[PDB]
Amino acid sequence: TTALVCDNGSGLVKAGFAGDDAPRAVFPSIVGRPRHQGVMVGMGQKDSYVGDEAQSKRGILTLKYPIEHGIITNWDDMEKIWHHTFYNELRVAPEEHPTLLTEAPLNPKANREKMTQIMFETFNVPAMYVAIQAVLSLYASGRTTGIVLDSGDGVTHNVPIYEGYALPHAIMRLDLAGRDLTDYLMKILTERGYSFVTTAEREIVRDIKEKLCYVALDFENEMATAASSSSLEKSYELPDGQVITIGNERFRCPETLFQPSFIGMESAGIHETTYNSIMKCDIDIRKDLYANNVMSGGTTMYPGIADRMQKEITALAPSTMKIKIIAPPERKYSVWIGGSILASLSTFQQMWITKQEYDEAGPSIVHRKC
Amino acid sequence: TTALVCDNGSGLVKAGFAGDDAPRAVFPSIVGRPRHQGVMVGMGQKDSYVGDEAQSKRGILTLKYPIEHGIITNWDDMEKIWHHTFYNELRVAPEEHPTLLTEAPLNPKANREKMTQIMFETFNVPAMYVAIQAVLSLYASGRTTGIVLDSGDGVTHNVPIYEGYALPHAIMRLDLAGRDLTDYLMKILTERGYSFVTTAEREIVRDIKEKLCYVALDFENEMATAASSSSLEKSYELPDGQVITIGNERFRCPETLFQPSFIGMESAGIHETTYNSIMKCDIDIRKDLYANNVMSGGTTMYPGIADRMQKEITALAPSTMKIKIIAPPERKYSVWIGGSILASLSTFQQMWITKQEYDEAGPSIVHRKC
Amino acid sequence: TTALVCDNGSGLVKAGFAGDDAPRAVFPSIVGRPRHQGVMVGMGQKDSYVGDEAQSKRGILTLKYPIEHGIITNWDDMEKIWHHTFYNELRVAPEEHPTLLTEAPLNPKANREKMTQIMFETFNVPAMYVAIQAVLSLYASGRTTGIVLDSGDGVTHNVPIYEGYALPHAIMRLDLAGRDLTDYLMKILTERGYSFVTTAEREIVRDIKEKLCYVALDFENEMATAASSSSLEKSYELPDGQVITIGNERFRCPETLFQPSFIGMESAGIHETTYNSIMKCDIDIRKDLYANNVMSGGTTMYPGIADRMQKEITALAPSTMKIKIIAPPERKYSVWIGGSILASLSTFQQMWITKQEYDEAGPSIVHRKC
Amino acid sequence: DLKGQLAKLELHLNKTNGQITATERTINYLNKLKNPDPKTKTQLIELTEKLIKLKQEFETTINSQHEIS
Ligand SMILES: Nc1ncnc2c1ncn2[C@@H]1O[C@H](COP(=O)(O)OP(=O)(O)O)[C@@H](O)[C@H]1O
Ligand SMILES: Nc1ncnc2c1ncn2[C@@H]1O[C@H](COP(=O)(O)OP(=O)(O)O)[C@@H](O)[C@H]1O
Ligand SMILES: Nc1ncnc2c1ncn2[C@@H]1O[C@H](COP(=O)(O)OP(=O)(O)O)[C@@H](O)[C@H]1O
Ligand SMILES: [Mg+2]
Ligand SMILES: [Mg+2]
Ligand SMILES: [Mg+2]
Repeated sequence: TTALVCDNGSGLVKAGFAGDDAPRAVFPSIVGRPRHQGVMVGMGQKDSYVGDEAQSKRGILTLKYPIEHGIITNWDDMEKIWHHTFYNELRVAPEEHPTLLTEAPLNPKANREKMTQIMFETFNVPAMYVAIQAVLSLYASGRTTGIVLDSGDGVTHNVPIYEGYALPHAIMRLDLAGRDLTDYLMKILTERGYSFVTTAEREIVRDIKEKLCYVALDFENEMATAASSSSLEKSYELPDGQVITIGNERFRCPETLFQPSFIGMESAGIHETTYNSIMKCDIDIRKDLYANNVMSGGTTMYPGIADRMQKEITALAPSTMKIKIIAPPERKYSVWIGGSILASLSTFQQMWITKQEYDEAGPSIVHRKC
Repeated sequence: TTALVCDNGSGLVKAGFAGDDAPRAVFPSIVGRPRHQGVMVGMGQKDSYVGDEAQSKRGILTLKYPIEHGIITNWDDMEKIWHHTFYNELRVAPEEHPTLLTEAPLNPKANREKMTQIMFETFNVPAMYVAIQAVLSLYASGRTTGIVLDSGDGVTHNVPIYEGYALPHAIMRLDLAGRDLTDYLMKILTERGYSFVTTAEREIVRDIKEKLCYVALDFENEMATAASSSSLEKSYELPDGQVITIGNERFRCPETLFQPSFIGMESAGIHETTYNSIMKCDIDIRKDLYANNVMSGGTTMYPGIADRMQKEITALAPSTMKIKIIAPPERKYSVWIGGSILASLSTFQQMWITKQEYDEAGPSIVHRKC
Repeated sequence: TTALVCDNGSGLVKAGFAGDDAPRAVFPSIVGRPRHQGVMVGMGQKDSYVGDEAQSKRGILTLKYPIEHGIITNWDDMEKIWHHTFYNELRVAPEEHPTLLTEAPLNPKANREKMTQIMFETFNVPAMYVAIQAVLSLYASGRTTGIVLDSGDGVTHNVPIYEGYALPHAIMRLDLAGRDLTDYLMKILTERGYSFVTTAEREIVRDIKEKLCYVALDFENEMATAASSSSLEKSYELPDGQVITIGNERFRCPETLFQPSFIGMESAGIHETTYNSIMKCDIDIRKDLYANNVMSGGTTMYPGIADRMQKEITALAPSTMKIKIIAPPERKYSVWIGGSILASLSTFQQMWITKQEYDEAGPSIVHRKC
Repeated sequence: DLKGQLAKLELHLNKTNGQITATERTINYLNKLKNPDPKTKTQLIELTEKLIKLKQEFETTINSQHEIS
C-alpha cells in the first residue's frame, strides 16, 4: 500500500503519495461563499465553493481562510477542505491508506487532539501520524546537523538539530510571514493611487508580490539609486487591461523581514533570531550550525535573499567561522519532500498510531511523543 | 606470547604490549550519556558513548568519570572502559595473554579484590598481576636508590626506596592533582568575565590549562612584574571563534601545588612533603635520597617546575649536601614504561597469579604480597 | 548624619536611610525609550523615561534592563538610574552623606572599580563601601553561624559562615532566578493559546507569576491530581478585560528551581547545591550549618518552598541530624535590612573608604578587602 | 611501486627503531645490578646480542632505502 502525505499549510494544500518527487495535487486552502442573489433558474445551488474553483470565480465570492498563523480557526471549513482533497482531488478512498500530517512547533495542544479526532471518527483512516514541519526539511536536505529556517505563509520558525538530537530550548517562533507582506504591499501601493480593498483585490496583490519583488543587498544605497534614476520600474497588467507601474515598492515589501519595525512590530529581523538561536545552544556545537544553514518554505524564494542572509550573519557572527546558506532550488516543496521520505523508511513503519491504540489510550496518545 | 600492560589511570587510559617504547593506545577514561530527545529515525540508538568518541561529541552528552582520587566509584562504567580497551581499541582477545595493572599506594583493600574478580570471572585472563605506580617509575629511570614523586591526575604520592628495599613507613599520599587545578582555573577565570560551568566547558578549561601555564621561580616578584607591565598576557581561541586573554592566571593555577591554602586545604606544599618523607627515613640513607630525586606523572610537565623544586628543597635542606632533580623528558609515560620492562624480565615471569591459584586460595591471594 | 543604604539589584532598586525598618523608596530598575513618532505639539520631548513612570507608560516604550545576571551591561542607563534614585526619588543631595552598596559574590573585578569611579568622580560622595549580598542577610536574621541561600532575580548564591569566619571555598553561584521562570512561564503558557511576546507582555506575565504560583510538596502526585480533576484552576484578568485560566502551569514554573533540566540547563537543583556547599566544609561544623539554614531574596516567597526544601534536604542528609529552614516573613527586604544595621554599628564607622584614600591609593583600594 | 616499497621500508625502519629503544632501556636497567639473579645473567647476554642484531638490521634497511633514493 501507499501512504498519503498531506501537508495542510497556512496558504496552500499539497497532497500526494509516498515515494514520489512532487505532490500529486496542490491548491489554495480557501473557502468562498456566494455574496449575491442568484436570478437564473436551473443552475445548481452551491452553498460554498472550495479549492481552486473558488479562486476561479473570485468575482462574486467572499473568500475566507480556515487557517491563520498556523492555528486552525474554523473547523467546518477545514473539514470541507480535507474532504475535497481526499475525494475530488486525489480521488482515493481514505479508509485503505494511513496518513501523515505536519504541524508547526509550539502550537496549542488542543489543535493536535482535534485534528486526530477529525481524522479518526469522521474519515476512519487506519493510522495517522503528525510531524514537526522543520524536522522533515532535514531529510530532504540530506544532512543531520543544521539549523533549519522554515518560513511558510503565516509563521516562521527556527529549529536547530545536531547529530539527530533536536534542542528544544533553542527553538524560536515568529508571526511574520507572507500574509503580512501582502498587506504591507497593499498599504504602500496605496501611495501611487492604486487602491486595493476587497479580498479578490488582495489575491491580485499577492500575484503582484510573487512576480515583481526582490531583496536588495543593501537598502539605503538601493533607495538612493531608485530615487536618482528611473531604472527600477516595472509594468504589470491587471485582469481589467490596466497597467500598474511599480517602483521602490519592489524591494520595500520583502525588506520588512529584516526590519520588522515597518509593520509596528518590535521583534528583531530574521537574521537576529537565527543568530540568537545559534548562540542559545552549547559552545561546542556552534561551529557546525554556523557551517550548515538551511532554508525552506515559499516565502524564501525572493531573488537575492540568500546573499543578504549570508552577509548579515557574517557581519553579526565572529570571524574565523565559515558561514554557508544551503538554499537548494525547489525549496518550496522541501517540507513535503521530507514527509514522503519519512514515510518510505522501513523503521518508521513501526511508529504509526493505530486506530485501536487511540481508541484505548485516548486523546493523550499523540502528545506522548510531542 | 606478549603480555598486555594496561595502566588504568585517574584521567587517562594507556594500554599497550610488552617490549615497546610507548602505549599502543591512549584515550581519556570518560563515559558520556545522551541528554536530549532524539528526533531522527534510523540513526540507531546508543545508550552511552565511551572513550574518544564521547570526547568528540561532548556537545550533547553528560560526561562522567568512573574513577576519582584513584579510587573507583562506579563499576559498571569501569567495566565498559576495560571492554572498550581490550576489544575496540587494542583489537586483541584477552583470553590468550596475561595482564599487568597499576594501583596507587594506600588505596582501599576492596578495590584490589574487586578488580581481580572482574579480571578473572568476566574477562577470563589466564594470569593477572598488580603493581604500585611509584615503584614502576624506578625501572624507567634506570636506578635503584631514590625517592619517586609520582603526581598523576587525582592524587600524588611519594615512595622512597633504597637498594631495592622500599621503606613503607615513609610513604606519603596527598589528594592534590590536576582536577583541582582545573577547578581553580575555572574559579579564577571567573574574575575577568569568562564563565565556564558545564562539563564540556571544564574540558575546554583543561585544554587552556595544558597549553598556557607555567610555574614562576618566585611568586611575589612575578605578581609585581605582571601587575606593573602587560607582558605576561596570552591569547587563546575557543571552539566558538572567541578570544580569551589570560594574564596572571597563567601562574596562579600551578602555584596551588606549593601553597595548598589557595583551595582551602591545610596540608603543606609538595616540597615540604618530599622533605618530610626524606627526613622520616634513617640517618645514613638521607644523603643518597637527596642526591637522586625523581619526577613522574603528567602534572609535573609545567615549564619550570624542576627549577622551583630544586630551589625550595635546597633552601629547606642543610648545606654541604647536593640536590639534583632527575626530571627526564617523556616523563608522562614513565610509569607505563616501567611496567613493560617489568613484564620483560625473565625472573618476573614466575610471579604472576595464575587463575587456578585464585580459584583455590581465594580473594586474599592478591593481598599476600601487598 | 545619616548614611544612605542603596541596594542596586537585578530586578528592583531599594534605596533608604540607615536606622530604618524599610527602604524609603522602591522601584523597578528599567529604562524605557519611546518607539513611535509623536505628533502633538507643546509637549515635553523626553529622550527616555526611567523608573516607575516607564512602567506606567509601557504601552509605547521599549523597556530595557541595564543589569542582568548581577553583572552590569549598560553603564549610561545605570548612571541614569542612580541619578533618579538620588535626586528625584530620595530627594537628598549625595555630597553630604556616605553610601553603602551591595554586590553579589564571584562577580568580575572591573565591575567594582567602575562602580567606585562612577560614585566618586561623578557624584562626589565623601565615602563609599560595598558588601557581599549574602553576608548582610545574617545581620537581619540575627545569628552568626549559618548557610545563607540568597536567591534574588538574576542569580542565586550560597555562602556558609561559621562563628563569623566566612569559608570562601564553599561559596556557590548559579544563574537560575526569576527571569528564567518568567520566560518559562511565557513558553508554557503558549500551549493553551495565550501568546505573549513583547516586553510589556513579559511584564504582564511577571505579574501573573507573582500572583498565581505555588510549589507542590511532591510533583508527580500533583500532576496526577491536576489531570484527573479540575480543582487546580485559577482565573486572572488582563488589562484588556480578558480572562486567562491557568491550570498545571501554576506549579510548573517554580518547579524549575528543583529540576533545572526543564530549561536545558545541566546543573543540579538548589537543594543539591545547598547539600554540596554544606558537605564541602569541614567535618566538625556540618551539624551547625545543618541546624541553621537561611533564605532571602524575593524569589523565595513561593507558598510552600520552605516545606519542600526541608523535605528534600532531610531526604538527602543523614539521619540523627536535625534540619530547620529559618524562613522569616518579610524576607524580601532581608538583604537591605542587613545593610542598615551594618551602617548603624559604631565599629563599622571606621571601615569606609574615604575619598582621599581612593585618590591616593588608586582603584585597587576596594579590592584589598575583597 | 617504487613509492609503496619505499613506504614499506620506512615502516620497517620505524619498527626496528622502536625495538632498539626498548632493548636499550632494558639493558640500561640491568647494567646497574651488582648481584643479579642467575636468570638475569643469561638474559643480559641475550639482550646484548639482540641489540647488535637489530643495529645491523637497521643499518641494512637504511642502506637499502637510500639506494632506492
Ligand atoms: N516564487 C515566490 N516568490 C516570492 N514569494 C512566494 C513565491 N512563491 C510563494 N511565495 C509566497 O509564499 C506563500 C506560500 O507559502 P507556502 O509555500 O504555501 O507555505 P506553507 O507550505 O507553509 O503554506 C504565498 O502566500 C506567497 O506570498
Ligand atoms: N603538557 C601538560 N602541561 C600541563 N598539564 C598537563 C600536561 N599534560 C597533562 N597534564 C595534566 O595531567 C593530567 C593527566 O595526568 P596523567 O598523565 O593521565 O596521570 P594518570 O596517568 O595518573 O592519570 C591532565 O588532567 C592534565 O591536566
Ligand atoms: N510574592 C512573590 N511571589 C513570587 N515571586 C516573587 C514575589 N515577589 C517577587 N518575586 C520575584 O522576585 C523577583 C524580584 O527579586 P528581588 O527581591 O528584586 O531580588 P533583588 O533584590 O536581587 O533584585 C521578581 O522578578 C519576581 O519574579
Ligand atoms: Mg510550508
Ligand atoms: Mg599516572
Ligand atoms: Mg536581592
